[PDB]
Amino acid sequence: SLCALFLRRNEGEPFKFVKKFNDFFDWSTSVFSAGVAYILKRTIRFVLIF
Amino acid sequence: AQVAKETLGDDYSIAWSGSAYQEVSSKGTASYAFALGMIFVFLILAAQYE
Amino acid sequence: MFSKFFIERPVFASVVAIIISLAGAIGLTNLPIEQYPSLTPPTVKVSATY
Repeated sequence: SLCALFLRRNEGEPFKFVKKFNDFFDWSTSVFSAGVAYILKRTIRFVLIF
Repeated sequence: AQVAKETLGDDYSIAWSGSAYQEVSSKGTASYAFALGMIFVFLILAAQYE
Repeated sequence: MFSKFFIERPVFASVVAIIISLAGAIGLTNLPIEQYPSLTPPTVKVSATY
């Protein structure tokens, strides 16, 4: 309810270090997605690590 | 209390008892109860009238 | 159903927040201040002389 009345849309000023850290974060998002996809195919070889 | 601080000695404790001690004991409560009462009144109505 | 209730009525949702926050602050005022939850065993002293 506090977002519907105060959350504006346009915001093209995400600074330098904030915009840099978010694109920094997107890299790990794909690496984690490919890492998960790596684990899902090599099944038993990661059950024993557990 | 004021006049006994004046006409007494360096060894006489102006002690208190009876009802005059129940009134001297403490203060600072008669207000911060009415205040929060009004705040709860205002919020109870502000939630009703929207 | 449940969340849409409060989104349509922001003043109501905010009042519930302040009520919890204020009445909780009332609890903060009237709370004992120890260091541990009475983790020390209570003792009883029996003294006699011969």
